[PDB]
Amino acid sequence: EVRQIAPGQTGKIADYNYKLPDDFTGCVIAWNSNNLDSKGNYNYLYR
Amino acid sequence: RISNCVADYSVLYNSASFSTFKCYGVSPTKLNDLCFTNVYADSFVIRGD
Repeated sequence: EVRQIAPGQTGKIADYNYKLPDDFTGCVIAWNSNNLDSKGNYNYLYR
Repeated sequence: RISNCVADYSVLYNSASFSTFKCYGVSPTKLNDLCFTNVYADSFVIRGD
């Protein structure tokens, strides 16, 4: 979904919970959090 | 070859079991509305790279 979360990019989660505008100006940062969230985490969710 | 039928591309797209599903001449959202004449599915196996 890193590709999905980006201007003009689509996916299952994208368009359903978060969709960046094409004209927007900003920055996006993503990173692995397996170690930080290592024990699943049903608190995390996806509609 | 697929012909003489009605294709529910909306169901296929919503049934997102595929990792990469991109069309280079069409947009996935417009597929459900758009109609086609000849549909050919070529199935095989390749490498990730």
